[PDB]
Amino acid sequence: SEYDLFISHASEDKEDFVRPLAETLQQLGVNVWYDEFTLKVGDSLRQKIDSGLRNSKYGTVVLSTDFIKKDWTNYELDGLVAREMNGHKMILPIWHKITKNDVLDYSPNLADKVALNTSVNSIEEIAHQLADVILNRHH
Amino acid sequence: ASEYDLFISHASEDKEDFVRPLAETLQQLGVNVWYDEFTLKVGDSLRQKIDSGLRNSKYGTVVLSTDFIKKDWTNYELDGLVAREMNGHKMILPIWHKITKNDVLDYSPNLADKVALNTSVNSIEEIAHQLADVILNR
Repeated sequence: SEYDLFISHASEDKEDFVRPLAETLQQLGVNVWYDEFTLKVGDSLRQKIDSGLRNSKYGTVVLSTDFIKKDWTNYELDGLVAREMNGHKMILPIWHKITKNDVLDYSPNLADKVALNTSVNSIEEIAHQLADVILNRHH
Repeated sequence: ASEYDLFISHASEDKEDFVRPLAETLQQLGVNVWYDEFTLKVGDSLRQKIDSGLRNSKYGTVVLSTDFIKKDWTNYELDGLVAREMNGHKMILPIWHKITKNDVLDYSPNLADKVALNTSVNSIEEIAHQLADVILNR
């Protein structure tokens, strides 16, 4: 209903990364659900994102190589990661297990976006960042 | 003190995806590079592979992916292997490929604040220029 955040991801990053992150976010009083937003190989990413944005104040995608390869049909994936509906907005994409070269091939525009990187940032740091935004902290 | 300029240790999953194009680029920049025999399969000995590569290669490097660290279950002290020195050869510039900060923190915490390359922030050509600068004293 009044969910704070949803996490779009690929099936491969669900238990490896998304679940601990969702639990860590729950520890900071952040309502987050992800089970229904796993991206299957034949699923439509746009449909999933708009559905989640209807019921969630904020959104984010876990960008891994699997993610961009799964939905082969997506040309303009760069626009999706900042999609906004009602007073809900998609924020802070998470570059998870992806290469700069891969991003350059599929969506070059994605390179110049505000994002988080799990190679340089831990789950706790990433959760604190998302919690800073969602909880209107230092503002 | 060897014939080959560089060898690349990697996991089986990054061989054709990453190590192959990177080695191809390195050869385009005049660096004798071989990686084909240094794939780390499950149950393999990382130390044995690294020492073997250092026998015939001036320099070495490891492609750190989550897969790579998962391979060697017997590897407790992985921090030392990525700077191992044998004869007059040294292991240089680890390449963080498809890894998490948490994953690295779990297996070898000392590596987290060590000089490395990141395939998420740097392209293959970008990474090869750094590698070739060091190996060829440019």
